[PDB]
Amino acid sequence: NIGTGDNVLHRAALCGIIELAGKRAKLETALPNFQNELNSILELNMTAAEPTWLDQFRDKDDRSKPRDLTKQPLPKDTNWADHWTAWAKAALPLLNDETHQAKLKEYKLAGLQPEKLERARNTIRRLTAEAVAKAQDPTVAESTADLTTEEDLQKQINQAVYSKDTEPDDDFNGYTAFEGKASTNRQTICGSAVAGSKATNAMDALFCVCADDRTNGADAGKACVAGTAPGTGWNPGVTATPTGTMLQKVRKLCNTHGKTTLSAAAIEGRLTAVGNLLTRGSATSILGSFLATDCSGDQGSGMCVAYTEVTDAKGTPTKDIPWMQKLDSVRIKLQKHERAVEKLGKPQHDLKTILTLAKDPAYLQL
Amino acid sequence: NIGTGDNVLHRAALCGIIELAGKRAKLETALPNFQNELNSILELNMTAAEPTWLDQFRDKDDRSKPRDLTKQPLPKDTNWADHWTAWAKAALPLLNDETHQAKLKEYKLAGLQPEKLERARNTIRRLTAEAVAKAQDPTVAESTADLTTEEDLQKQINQAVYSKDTEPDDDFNGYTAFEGKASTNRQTICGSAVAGSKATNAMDALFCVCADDRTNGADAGKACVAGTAPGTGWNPGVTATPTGTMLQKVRKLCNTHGKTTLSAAAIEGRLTAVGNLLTRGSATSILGSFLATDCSGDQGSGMCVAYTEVTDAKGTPTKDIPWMQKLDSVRIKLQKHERAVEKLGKPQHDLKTILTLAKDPAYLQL
Amino acid sequence: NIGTGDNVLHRAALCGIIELAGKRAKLETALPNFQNELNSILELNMTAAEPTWLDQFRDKDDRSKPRDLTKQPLPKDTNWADHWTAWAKAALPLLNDETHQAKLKEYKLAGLQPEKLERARNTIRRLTAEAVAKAQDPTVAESTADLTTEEDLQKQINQAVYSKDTEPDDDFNGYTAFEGKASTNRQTICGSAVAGSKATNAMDALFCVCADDRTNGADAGKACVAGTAPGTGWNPGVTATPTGTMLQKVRKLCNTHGKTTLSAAAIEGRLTAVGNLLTRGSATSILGSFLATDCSGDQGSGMCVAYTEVTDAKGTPTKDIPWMQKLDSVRIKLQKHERAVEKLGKPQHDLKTILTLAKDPAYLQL
Ligand SMILES: *[C@@H]1O[C@H](CO)[C@@H](O[C@@H]2O[C@H](CO)[C@@H](O[C@@H]3O[C@H](CO[C@H]4O[C@H](CO)[C@@H](O)[C@H](O)[C@@H]4O)[C@@H](O)[C@H](O[C@H]4O[C@H](CO)[C@@H](O)[C@H](O)[C@@H]4O[C@H]4O[C@H](CO)[C@@H](O)[C@H](O)[C@@H]4O)[C@@H]3O)[C@H](O)[C@H]2NC(C)=O)[C@H](O)[C@H]1NC(C)=O
Ligand SMILES: *[C@@H]1O[C@H](CO)[C@@H](O[C@@H]2O[C@H](CO)[C@@H](O[C@@H]3O[C@H](CO[C@H]4O[C@H](CO)[C@@H](O)[C@H](O)[C@@H]4O)[C@@H](O)[C@H](O[C@H]4O[C@H](CO)[C@@H](O)[C@H](O)[C@@H]4O[C@H]4O[C@H](CO)[C@@H](O)[C@H](O)[C@@H]4O)[C@@H]3O)[C@H](O)[C@H]2NC(C)=O)[C@H](O)[C@H]1NC(C)=O
Ligand SMILES: *[C@@H]1O[C@H](CO)[C@@H](O[C@@H]2O[C@H](CO)[C@@H](O[C@@H]3O[C@H](CO[C@H]4O[C@H](CO)[C@@H](O)[C@H](O)[C@@H]4O)[C@@H](O)[C@H](O[C@H]4O[C@H](CO)[C@@H](O)[C@H](O)[C@@H]4O[C@H]4O[C@H](CO)[C@@H](O)[C@H](O)[C@@H]4O)[C@@H]3O)[C@H](O)[C@H]2NC(C)=O)[C@H](O)[C@H]1NC(C)=O
Ligand SMILES: *[C@H]1O[C@H](CO)[C@@H](O)[C@H](O)[C@H]1O
Ligand SMILES: *[C@H]1O[C@H](CO)[C@@H](O)[C@H](O)[C@H]1O
Ligand SMILES: *[C@H]1O[C@H](CO)[C@@H](O)[C@H](O)[C@H]1O
Repeated sequence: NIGTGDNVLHRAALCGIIELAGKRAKLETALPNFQNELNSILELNMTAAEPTWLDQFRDKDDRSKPRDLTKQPLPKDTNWADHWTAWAKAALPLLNDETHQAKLKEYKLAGLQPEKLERARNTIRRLTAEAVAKAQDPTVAESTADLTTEEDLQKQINQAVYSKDTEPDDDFNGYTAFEGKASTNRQTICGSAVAGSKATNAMDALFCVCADDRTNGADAGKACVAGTAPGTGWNPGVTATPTGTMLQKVRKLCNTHGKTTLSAAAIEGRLTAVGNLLTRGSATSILGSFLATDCSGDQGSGMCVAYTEVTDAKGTPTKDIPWMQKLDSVRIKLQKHERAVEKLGKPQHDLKTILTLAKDPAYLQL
Repeated sequence: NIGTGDNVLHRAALCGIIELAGKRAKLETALPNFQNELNSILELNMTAAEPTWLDQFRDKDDRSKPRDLTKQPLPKDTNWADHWTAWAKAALPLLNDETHQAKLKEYKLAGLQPEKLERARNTIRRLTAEAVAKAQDPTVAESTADLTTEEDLQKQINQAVYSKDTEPDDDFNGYTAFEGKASTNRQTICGSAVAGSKATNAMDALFCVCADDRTNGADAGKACVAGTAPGTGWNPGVTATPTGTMLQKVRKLCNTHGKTTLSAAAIEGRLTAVGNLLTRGSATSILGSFLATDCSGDQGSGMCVAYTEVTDAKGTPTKDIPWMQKLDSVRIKLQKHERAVEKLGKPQHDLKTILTLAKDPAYLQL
Repeated sequence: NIGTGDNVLHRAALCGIIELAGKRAKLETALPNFQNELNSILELNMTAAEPTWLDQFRDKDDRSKPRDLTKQPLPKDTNWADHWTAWAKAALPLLNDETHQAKLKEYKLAGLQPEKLERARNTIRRLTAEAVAKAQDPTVAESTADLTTEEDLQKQINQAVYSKDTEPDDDFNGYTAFEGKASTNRQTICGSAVAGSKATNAMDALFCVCADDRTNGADAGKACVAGTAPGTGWNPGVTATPTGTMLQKVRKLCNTHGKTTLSAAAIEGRLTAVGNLLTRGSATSILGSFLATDCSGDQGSGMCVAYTEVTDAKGTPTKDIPWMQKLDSVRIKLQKHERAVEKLGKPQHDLKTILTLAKDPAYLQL
């Protein structure tokens, strides 16, 4: 008969999912953001430019103000319209002569007399072109496109766990278990050797695996605990949908008190830990202790949840069980984010190198 | 006594191995293949070369055909024999004047008058040398040598699972369990507190852990299932070797219906999940539920497989249990492939950068 | 009642921790050490330098000996004191004329007449500055600072497992279980539904989960084994602290015979495998099979260890359970080491590229 602790294995696997939800899943990768360095190189290039070049960025009446493109259109016989936004950004602080002199000092160009500035300028223009080619590389934008957001990933995880964008509070306000489709009795709600459950997410699966009910507190209702049953008071033969208080008495078996470092490997391990616990039969697969007939919560029956989507003849969880597919999508997105973070560290180092060289007066003359 | 579901833990661990076999393990890493970019840079270098240089690649009678190295030997006083294959490859389409002009346009060199082409040529020759130095780096060939193939990895995984290069079909055609050495009774086949099993791979270990037999369908034979026993009909006291139909009734408990993304971490976790389930005793270690004496399939004995290779005094699975060592070899190969993929993305980005610069007419003049 | 094999799940999880200790955890990452290449580039730069430059590194009396900085101070009107150590290192072998000629040959500079050496020198000085900028990048020292040592990581792991810098020998010499605080009886030592254990590390937790004692050899004392109980002889109602012989009879259930490749993912998986096995109650969480009251080792009570630090209302193991926090610290340090190894492969490849170019006579003239 099913008794105390018989579902500890399954509880652990499902809580490894639950604990990811809320805002607890964290992208601690940070990001290689090299825009600061690129902007500095472009500003250094403008600072070293011939004064008639910086003069193109000035208003013809107030030389301290930026050129307006209606008042002074960019000549059609140039490619200046393709490059103006970045040029004007680099020029804007330099329109102030005192700021231009301050930047000349910041970039180690203020000791240069005209012919020596001309020489350095050639090297700076070359380094600047190389910086743009490295940082504007379509592959850089490719990696940047594969960068995910903690908010987006957290939303998808809460969809897998709760079918909501956010984790329900401790009263489960706004949440209805089994999407309002619970009926009849525990075995109808949780499934059997022939029928699937009414669960659509990981939380409600955990509830079927771990909740006690009115009839099994002395025996099977202790399957996920030690000494004392959860005490849900669930009476599904009379009132099929458990209340929020009931759900929380099961969720509190899981660690909602810490954080998890999001990595594809971590998600993969957690999904496999559930997926291979599914006991594949002819018509359903069962998660949880099962002895006979159905997941009715009786000690001679089962404390479990059943799925028709995978059996001993078909189906993989990450494709065919919706909540698990949703979580596998997070693993996929994380793998791409991880590859992008690695790739983007290269232009970051390269831009730092170029800025070091561009600020080295001896190299520029060389 | 051993009964329904008592081996779910062990089944899950072993199915995490089985599911890797067949063609289901996938190298989704793809590869940084930068040959296209290197070839383009070399062709651009040849396109910009002085016409007497491209003329070295022509047949002396038909200037549209490539030079034959018997007819017109490469002068011994040059190093041209060290470089000819790559040069001739770059020159071949350019021997056609219309194609040479088309390539001049493709690479943004067709607007250049002779003295301006000479200037650009100097920069192109420098960028081309840098491209070769980055992409021919012995460390690039080092990483390329550490690139593995999905086919090779899949073969090794099937060796660990089945002792075959490929996964047996659903009738297990061509396969003999226990390599033909099964004899006597279940406990001789599967092992005991004193003797190791006759299994040599992961499939036949799973069979010992999970198969029902003629004597235990009502009790221990349900150790890996829910309601209904596998129904192998195995009668090892009479006919020791199980048939292919019998083997499949156990393999279908595992997910052979999806795919797994090959990573060293994923293999490592799956091996550890088996290895630390081995219950280490004085003379053998046991995988599966064991109560007394041996792995005979009796509910008072064990549903299990035994190994002499590791005990409470010696042995690590990834070195001393052959099937597990074979799988650990895949983890090792995957770790190197992963490091190589990371390293090779650097020359890929660098070559894209160089091609961007080489096609920028303003940079070339700079 | 708790009987044979009921704690195999928990044993496996805890042995996945124990097996990391000793010297068995291995940083097989190796390291990108590019100092050899940087030193060679700096020596090549000095080899190609004008002879009056190399003469600055000579003693004024014995031209074969290095300049002494008291005898011949570095002029205050230069920045030579900022660069001398690396310059003198590059110059030292070259003070010997025969060695200078040998290095000229090694670096492919010995065929160069004076005007051709002048041309090559310009390129070498430029490549050398680029090498320093790439390898002296503050981000390189940042990554190098995030490089961990196998010795440091191994020490922290032994602290989590044993509260010692090193793994106790097979007699547990120098080690006292429960830090000398064991008293009264097994349930006082190991904890209950209301009180935490006296364990302070992972080894002593494993002992509470897996040791037999004088009263349970026929039943609960077989929870972590197959046929034969560990045979500790522990009599905690009389002598509370187990002896070293007793401890070893439990540790030998774990794999202390192999090695583990240190990775953050591997540590993360092993911690989660323990943490989510903790059965969270109102006042304690329990690791191990528990039926009633306490972890007394009785078959009707529990074979387990209890923690007050996490419950169904608070606490995450990697922050609030000291031994687990200590191991989580290793995961954190490993993640940074892994990111640093990846980042540092970039300057390594770049320096190899530069050395290839600097040794290419045709490129230098270009
Ligand atoms: C770092 O800082 C440097 C400055 O130090 C900055 O350099 C500037 O780069 C831009 C972009 O490369 C240069 O833009 C060119 O500007 C010339 C000059 O235009 C003025 O003068 C002409 C002649 O008197 C006037 O006609 C014109 O109205 C302007 O007043 C333009 O002539 C260039 O346009 C031609 O080339 C483009 C390609 O680059 C074509 O797209 C365009 O259609 C033009 O081509 C036509 O003329 C060609 C003649 O040879 C002909 O071959 C074509 O077929 C076609 O008919 C171009 O816009 C600008 O001069 C640079 N500034 C200086 C002072 O040198 C860098 O941009 C900066 N780096 C970064 C990364 O920001
Ligand atoms: C990008 O595109 C460029 C072209 O724009 C291309 O450049 C070519 O590079 C190759 C390889 O560096 C150059 O090859 C050299 O060719 C000369 C010329 O040979 C002809 O003319 C001589 C003189 O009349 C004849 O004797 C000869 O038979 C040929 O007709 C050779 O002289 C060079 O060989 C010497 O140097 C080699 C080292 O590079 C030695 O290995 C070789 O033994 C030779 O050395 C001898 O002479 C030296 C004299 O100084 C002496 O010092 C040595 O001790 C020894 O006695 C060499 O083969 C070729 O000229 C370039 N082409 C042009 C038009 O400039 C790039 O290769 C391409 N980039 C890439 C990456 O593909
Ligand atoms: C690869 O190999 C090359 C050699 O091939 C090597 O190059 C050497 O680099 C160093 C560092 O850049 C150069 O150091 C400079 O040396 C000059 C020369 O000093 C002598 O001669 C002067 C004049 O007769 C004497 O006064 C002096 O006592 C020495 O005898 C110094 O003048 C330089 O110092 C000035 O510039 C520094 C900035 O680099 C300032 O920090 C310093 O205060 C000095 O500035 C003063 O003078 C300036 C005059 O223009 C003025 O503008 C300032 O405001 C200030 O008043 C400097 O120390 C050395 O010359 C190079 N060697 C050669 C032969 O060219 C590379 O270092 C090597 N690469 C690597 C990576 O190792
Ligand atoms: C589960 O199985 C038991 C035993 O057959 C049965 O009594 C229950 O009614 C069923 O739900
Ligand atoms: C396994 O153990 C049981 C109980 O001792 C025994 O009856 C069987 O014969 C043996 O194979
Ligand atoms: C553990 O629980 C059993 C059953 O109530 C009790 O008999 C023991 O004394 C206790 O330690």
